[PDB]
Amino acid sequence: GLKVGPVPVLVMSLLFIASVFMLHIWGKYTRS
Amino acid sequence: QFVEPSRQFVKDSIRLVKRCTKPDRKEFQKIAMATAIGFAIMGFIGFFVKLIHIPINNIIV
Amino acid sequence: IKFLEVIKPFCVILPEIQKPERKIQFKEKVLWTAITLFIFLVCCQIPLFGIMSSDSADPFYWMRVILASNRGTLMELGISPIVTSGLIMQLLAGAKIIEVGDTPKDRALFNGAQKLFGMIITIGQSIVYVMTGMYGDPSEMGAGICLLITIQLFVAGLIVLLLDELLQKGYGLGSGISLFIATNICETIVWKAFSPTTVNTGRGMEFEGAIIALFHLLATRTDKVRALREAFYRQNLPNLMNLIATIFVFAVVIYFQGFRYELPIRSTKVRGQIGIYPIKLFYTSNIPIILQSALVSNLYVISQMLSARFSGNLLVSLLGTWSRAYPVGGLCYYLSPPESFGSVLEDPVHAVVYIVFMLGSCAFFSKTWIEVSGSSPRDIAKQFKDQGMVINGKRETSIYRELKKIIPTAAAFGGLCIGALSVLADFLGAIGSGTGILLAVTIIYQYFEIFVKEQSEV
Ligand SMILES: C/C=C(\C)C(=O)O[C@@H]1[C@@H](O)[C@@H]2O[C@H]3[C@H](O[C@@H](CCCCC)CCCCCCC(=O)CCC(=O)OC[C@@H](O2)[C@H]1OC(=O)/C=C/c1ccccc1)O[C@H](C)[C@H](OC(C)=O)[C@@H]3O
Repeated sequence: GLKVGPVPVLVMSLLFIASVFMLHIWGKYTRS
Repeated sequence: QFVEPSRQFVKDSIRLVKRCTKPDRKEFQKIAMATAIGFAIMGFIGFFVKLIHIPINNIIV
Repeated sequence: IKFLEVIKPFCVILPEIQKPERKIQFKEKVLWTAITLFIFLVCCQIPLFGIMSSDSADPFYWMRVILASNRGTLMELGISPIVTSGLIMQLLAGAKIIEVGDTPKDRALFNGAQKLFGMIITIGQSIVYVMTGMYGDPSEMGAGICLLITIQLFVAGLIVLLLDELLQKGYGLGSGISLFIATNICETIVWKAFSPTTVNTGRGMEFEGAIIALFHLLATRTDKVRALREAFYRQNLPNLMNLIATIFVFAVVIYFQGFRYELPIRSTKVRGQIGIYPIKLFYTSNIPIILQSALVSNLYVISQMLSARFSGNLLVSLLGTWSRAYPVGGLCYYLSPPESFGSVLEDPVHAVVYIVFMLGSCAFFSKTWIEVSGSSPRDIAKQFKDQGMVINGKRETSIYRELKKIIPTAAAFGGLCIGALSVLADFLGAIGSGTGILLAVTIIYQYFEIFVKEQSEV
């Protein structure tokens, strides 16, 4: 289907890692 | 009467092993060194990744 | 092909990797493999967000090391959905339910159905993990938190699928699944040897990494023989005799990995291409071990869940009784390695039954996978006829007989050998376990074969 390349996979993997990291940091901020 | 099939399978096993090509000392050394290099690379890369990520895991959680 | 056609509209919704147009240079392949490995290793340490409590008992601990899994992280499902989808697709193809096809359209449909099934298994396993008591009580966490965790696992599984496909399509050296399994096993072995984590139970600070513990004990007690024997014979923490047994098991499986039957084959169509066809003793490389480990782990999990939900029933007691929970009686007890040599002496029947089960299951899985995976003597003879290859000494008509006299025996004895290696590693207490060490060494051998193929071609 969505025939994509390797860089659009590496970038999305790093984006997901950054997204979960930002989720954890935002949770830390909102807990206090 | 399952003794006969088992004996036949065992005889085939030793026959095949007799005509199998066992690794030589040079071949065994080459494979062992390659496996050691691969194990070192992957295991130590993962070990350092885990060691780096322990403090961040402590910080975020 | 009807089953693939009806699911094609659903199979044309998931992305796929671009096929490389120039052949990828070995250095670029190594770079891509390293990038994917780093991505996976970073993902397997990042915890999930919606986890409320990771204090409950874990029911899938058994084969976590070989599933490339890590509880509470993004890579908690690991390789389970991809391997399950591959297994079911191979079963469908071999048992003649679908057709893989020699057409790129048929290949595209096959590889789309495989990934669709993998994603469905990802969703199902994420739901199971959420709803079987992990992360805390799902009712306490809430539907929103459960959905968020499921989405995180869904995206992680999608990422694993994309990296595995990237490595398969030609950007990487080999396969993503094998690389992840071997990397996790090697990481576990290295961690149980060189870790800096310190645990104190009254005696004092003591690193749980075996070699670091040896060095620390030598420094603390000034080369004392008591310190040496504590470093080698440490029951409560990883010790050095476990490392020695691990190295011995690596050496023995390396020696048995090079066992192979060299068939002298001559080509009759393109005359002059004399070559050799190798029939490895480990015919099915590690499929019997993977199948047996998956079956045993599924049986353990089913037994635990049945003893939890249906406590008091006689049937669940016969299927296995528990007391990390370990089996004490029932069917699951006989499928578990004996705790120690004293356990073997106390119940020799249990040890004999365990060894017999391991060897028989491995042999049966091997001799069944040679028929389901298209590596049976008839299939090998068929490809010999298709490619014109003939054995030198024997006639062209006597090609199937020679393969029938070797391949079934090779597969069965490879099953016995690869089950005996696992049993020996378990008995010797080797870091990584029989399954882990065997998988790691076989995958490293595959990567070494890739190296010696591509470097020789270059
Ligand atoms: C090195 C990787 C391993 C060893 C591995 O990949 O092992 C998973 C195993 O991981 C998975 O069991 C899951 C299980 O999956 C279920 C699928 C549906 C998911 C929930 C709706 C299995 C249900 C059928 C089992 C009956 C048949 C049985 O016992 C027999 C075993 C079986 O054929 O099983 C399949 C998978 O079964 C199993 O792959 C394989 O052996 C594939 C082997 C193969 C061989 C040749 C070619 C290609 C592939 O779900 C649990 C939540 C949990 O998952 C986790 C830990 O997250 C279980 O651990």
